[PDB]
Amino acid sequence: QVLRGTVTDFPGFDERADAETLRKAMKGLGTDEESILTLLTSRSNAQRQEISAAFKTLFGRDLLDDLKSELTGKFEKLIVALMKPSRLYDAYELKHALKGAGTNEKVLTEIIASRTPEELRAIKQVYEEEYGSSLEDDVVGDTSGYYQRMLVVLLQANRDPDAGIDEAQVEQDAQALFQAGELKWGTDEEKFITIFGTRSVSHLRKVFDKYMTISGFQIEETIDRETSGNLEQLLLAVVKSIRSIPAYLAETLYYAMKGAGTDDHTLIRVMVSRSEIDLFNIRKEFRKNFATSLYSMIKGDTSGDYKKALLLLCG
Repeated sequence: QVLRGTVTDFPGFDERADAETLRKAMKGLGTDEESILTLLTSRSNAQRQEISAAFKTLFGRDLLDDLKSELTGKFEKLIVALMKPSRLYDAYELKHALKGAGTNEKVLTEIIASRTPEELRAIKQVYEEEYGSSLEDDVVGDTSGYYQRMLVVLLQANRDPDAGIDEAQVEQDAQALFQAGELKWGTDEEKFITIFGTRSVSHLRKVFDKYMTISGFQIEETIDRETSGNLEQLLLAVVKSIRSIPAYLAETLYYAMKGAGTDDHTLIRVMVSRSEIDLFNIRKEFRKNFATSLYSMIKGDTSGDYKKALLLLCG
């Protein structure tokens, strides 16, 4: 439960040597995707900006625009995602997800339910400086129903602080979620949105335990994962994130590689955003709840330079 990633700062880092290497890998009608992914995955996101700054000082060109020119396919999407500054990454995926009626609710649910309060505050600020409107206004405008209000509650980042576990508030909270669960989460939705949204993590931990001592079900067992709307998919993600954020994103990666096709966008988004936060913890929860290494599944579900960089980011 000590959070650590798989990509740290490259020791003995030279911004100008790395910038010259990337230019050599691209100048002249030729290819060198190996030299690109070898250097990019081995450098921290902060170092990847220092190289991008030295690349412009040395040659007066935009490193990202040149990489976009020389690469294509899923390998291009992974490289440009590795290039986006970590401070701007989450706000960039949300802005690209709020696309009107074609909004990707999976991206909104994944980021908003799995990010800490201190991370959400930085996203909201960054969103307003890079883009015109605010994140909350863009969410309200492109979503509706109690799924909208559930996101707006979480976007406030005003969850109760972890305090002394009131054993008397636990039984009442667990009894309230039971009645709403027995009505398929369709009766007075405002009541449990406040509980899932504002109660502290340690409290809702013990509330979820008292759920299994009251009913025979776990909280997740009363919500189907496949036949599920936006709200119930958000309850599932908030519950799993309250239990363990590394374990939730681990199951997010697992189902991105099972289906008629591999969700390469979710695969890229989850591994890039968490590469320096908790990817090492995500890998261990993967080996636990799925009886296989994340390295094993990526190798068997991806091809080419796109796969080689993913494996290097994994470990």
